[PDB]
Amino acid sequence: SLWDIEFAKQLAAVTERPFQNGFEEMIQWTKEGKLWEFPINNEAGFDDDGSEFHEHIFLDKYLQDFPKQGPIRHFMELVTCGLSKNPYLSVKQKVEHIEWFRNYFNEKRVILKESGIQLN
Amino acid sequence: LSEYAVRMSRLSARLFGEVARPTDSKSMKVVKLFSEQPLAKRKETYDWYPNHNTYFALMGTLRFLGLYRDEHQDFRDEQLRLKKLRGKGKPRKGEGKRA
Amino acid sequence: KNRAARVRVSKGDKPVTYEEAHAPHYIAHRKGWLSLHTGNLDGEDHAAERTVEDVFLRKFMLGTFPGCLADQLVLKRRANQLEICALVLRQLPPHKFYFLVGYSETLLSHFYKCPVHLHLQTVPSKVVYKYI
Amino acid sequence: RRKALPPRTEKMAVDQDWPSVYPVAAPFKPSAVPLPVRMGYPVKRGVPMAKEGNLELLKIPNFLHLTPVAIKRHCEALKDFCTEWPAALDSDEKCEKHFPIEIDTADYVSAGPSIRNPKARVVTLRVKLSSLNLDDHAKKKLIKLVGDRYCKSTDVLTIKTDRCPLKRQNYDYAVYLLTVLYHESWKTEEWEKK
Amino acid sequence: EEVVIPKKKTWDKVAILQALASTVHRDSTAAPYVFQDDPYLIPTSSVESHSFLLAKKSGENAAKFIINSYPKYFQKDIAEPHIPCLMPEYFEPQIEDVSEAA
Amino acid sequence: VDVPKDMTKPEITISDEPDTLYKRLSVLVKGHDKAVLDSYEYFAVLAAKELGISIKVHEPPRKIERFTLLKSVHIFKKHRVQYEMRTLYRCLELEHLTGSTADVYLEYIQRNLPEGVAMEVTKTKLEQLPEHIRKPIW
Amino acid sequence: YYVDWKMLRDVKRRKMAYEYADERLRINSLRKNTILPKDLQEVADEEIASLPRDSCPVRIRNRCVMTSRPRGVKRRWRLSRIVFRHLADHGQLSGVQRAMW
RNA sequence: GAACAAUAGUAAGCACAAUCAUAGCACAUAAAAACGUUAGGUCAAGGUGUAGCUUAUGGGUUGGAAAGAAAUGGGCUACA
Ligand SMILES: [Mg+2]
Ligand SMILES: [Mg+2]
Ligand SMILES: [Mg+2]
Ligand SMILES: [Mg+2]
Ligand SMILES: [Mg+2]
Ligand SMILES: [Mg+2]
Ligand SMILES: [Mg+2]
Ligand SMILES: [Mg+2]
Ligand SMILES: [Mg+2]
Ligand SMILES: [Mg+2]
Ligand SMILES: [Mg+2]
Ligand SMILES: [Mg+2]
Repeated sequence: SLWDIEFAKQLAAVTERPFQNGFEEMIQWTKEGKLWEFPINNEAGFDDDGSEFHEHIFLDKYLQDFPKQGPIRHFMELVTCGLSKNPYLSVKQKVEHIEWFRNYFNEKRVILKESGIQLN
Repeated sequence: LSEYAVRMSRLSARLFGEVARPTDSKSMKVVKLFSEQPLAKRKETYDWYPNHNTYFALMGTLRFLGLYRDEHQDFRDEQLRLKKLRGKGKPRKGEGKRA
Repeated sequence: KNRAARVRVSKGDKPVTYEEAHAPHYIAHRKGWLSLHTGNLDGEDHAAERTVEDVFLRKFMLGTFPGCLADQLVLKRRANQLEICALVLRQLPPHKFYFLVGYSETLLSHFYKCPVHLHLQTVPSKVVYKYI
Repeated sequence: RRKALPPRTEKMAVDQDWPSVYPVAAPFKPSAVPLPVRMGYPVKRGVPMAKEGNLELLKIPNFLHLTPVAIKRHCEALKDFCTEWPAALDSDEKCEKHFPIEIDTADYVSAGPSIRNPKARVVTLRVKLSSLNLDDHAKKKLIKLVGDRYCKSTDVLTIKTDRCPLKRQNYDYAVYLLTVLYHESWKTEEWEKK
Repeated sequence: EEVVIPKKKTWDKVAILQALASTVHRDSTAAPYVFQDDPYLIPTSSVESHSFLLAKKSGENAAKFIINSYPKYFQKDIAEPHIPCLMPEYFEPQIEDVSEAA
Repeated sequence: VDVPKDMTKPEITISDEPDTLYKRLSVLVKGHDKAVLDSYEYFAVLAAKELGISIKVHEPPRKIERFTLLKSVHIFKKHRVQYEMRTLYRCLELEHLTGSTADVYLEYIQRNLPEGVAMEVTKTKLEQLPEHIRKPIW
Repeated sequence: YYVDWKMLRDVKRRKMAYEYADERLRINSLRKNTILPKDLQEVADEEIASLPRDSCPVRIRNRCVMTSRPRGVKRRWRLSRIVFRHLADHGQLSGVQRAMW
């Protein structure tokens, strides 16, 4: 409602005053978000979409749409191990890589059949 | 080297998340390809040169608005004015060679 | 002959500041650094960003306060807030000085996405250290 | 019209409290500092320059807001936030038997707009194997499972996890690694008998 | 039976800063914090005190005017926490053709 | 004489959660000059003694990084200019810390940290045992 | 403007490399392995050759920020050996001082 | 422009020296070394006064920038 904001700005005008101390300056800037949250933590403001270690380390659940005994598993276990040890990529970002691999392998069907090894 | 030690190492790699089956060093490169960020995605690489256009445009706009005073550009303008008054200015595009 | 950051001696009538009168080999011996930050430590990073920000601040402030600046600025970087200390000749009225400082405190903050403090010390004239 | 106002020095009281004028970090304005301090290399026939217009005094960080009186006054108010350390763990000998797990966590602070530091994700786990319920076979299997991560001179197992992006995720992964290493050391498979 | 675990105390992010501020009271011979501490900039009368603050606020508003009029010169963000208070504000509506959304 | 009254208005609550326990807290402050580090160490120990922390202080060895550049602009390699970067370290050791005590100490420590120095904080978090290792059988 | 046309080209090369970073990584993952059959590796080589020239990270040149000098630059400061000296001799860089030992 | 048992010399200042750094002194090293000479090197670190280009001496893409008849400077390997 516009009237709620109209009544809130009147309150804000009365509460707002010129700063008398640097302590008040720092308090106001911290409440606004300019000042760092002390004690400083290098992970403040970043939550990685609320994921945990099992969304990063364990990626074998995304390898179901691949041949289990073929060389595709041997190739993809290395990329999953790399993504698990990669801290610079997110869980959703790794999903893009594995889905791109799924799409590419399922698109290039003639070559995998001509290679002599059965693949799905 | 024994089968017991091989099984122990294979299980240790599985529990630590390393590569389970034996693989060659040349094929191990794909592991490092994903374990670390690529060079083109590094912040020290893709953010090497600051956007000089932003700085130049902001400074010129401030100078025209009347907040920043650029001595170098003022000197350039004074020299250009003096050269044009002397008689050697900037030729118009399309007539320098033909006309 | 070394010529870096070295003002040549005239006949004995030019005024020089304390920073100008000391050669660059006297840095950390007789005079300190004009800027302080953690980027130039051993195990730290992000030094080029701090250097380019510092040089942009120098060039911006030189045009912001033309002719009234006494000496080089002091750029202190302390916990995400950047303090800029300057010595200015009392040539401009305080009405214009407050306008300029209020303009800068917001422009630099919004340009560098960090809080800034600006402090000015008014001097009647440039302080002379050696022969004048 | 030019005006020259005298500084606060003529108005500063001798017994007036200092932290009131310097509550936080300040750029050391000479007008509010009643102490005549000369800084700089003196001339052969001269003296070091006074505090007025001295860039040397402005370059250095001033500790006028951290005088001992101000520190005591601040800590008197901060005494209300802290909790009392239990006396039951005065010596590390009891701390080892009560809390055998040690978690080393790194924190860094640097001046600048950015906060992310790649070394913040590192979490180290230290567990003394003399405080666990491992049997002989379980201990012998676990030593070979961990390999070089466990030393014999000190008998402390160390876990160095850096795979997770977040520090909390790394801590949870270290706890999971400790759990699985303890659990799988008791399982005897068919290839152990050979 | 012997291990004693104390309880934790949870406080606001600025509660400790307010506790720090409570220790220091107002100074007698000191000008208000908003004005510059340099004597040449210290106001002398009430009209001068009002005028200096008005001039500073006018400069702040002029800077904000440039920031709003040229958003593209401040779109690049360097601070990791991504503070929105310092981002330029847009006066143009997003949708013009749709009457309901306009 | 004009002292304001009732200036202390804190908001402190005691949560039912057990407080975090810390074994050893190492603070390594690195800087360029030694006077700043000495003053900072004096301030830190004076603050810690009032709170009763029994702080231990020692100075790790410094590290000097030197490099060499050309002295002239176009062609002069026989003459060089060598630049030096000194890094001095001060180590403060705290023992027998609690979650709130460490927080309140780091509040008064970091807020007054000098601009020319940086700080690395290492915490030895104390835990008894995880829930799945108390007395499990597979 | 920028410092030089060479710098204006280099920033475009860096932008293109950033844009094509993931695709090149995915393609190279198919070339730097021996598990996959060699039939698809040639197709992957053709695909990576079909990519734009300025997409590979080998074309980037670490020039100076201020003067765009192709050589004599320091990676830590991204500045040439001359601009670095000019800034350091004025005391504008913290912790930097003449080496005397 | 000088006679120390003194005969027109006082002299700010820049140099030299001292100090600083190689974490204790001393030594050594490092650093520093003015005013000027070589119209010494650098319009190609960067900007520049003057004189010249503007459907080009400007801006982009691809492909090539060999080779040694021969002489010489500085280094590595040795000729045990
Ligand atoms: Mg150019
Ligand atoms: Mg003389
Ligand atoms: Mg000595
Ligand atoms: Mg000597
Ligand atoms: Mg020498
Ligand atoms: Mg000497
Ligand atoms: Mg010549
Ligand atoms: Mg020549
Ligand atoms: Mg040129
Ligand atoms: Mg030429
Ligand atoms: Mg030859
Ligand atoms: Mg040679």
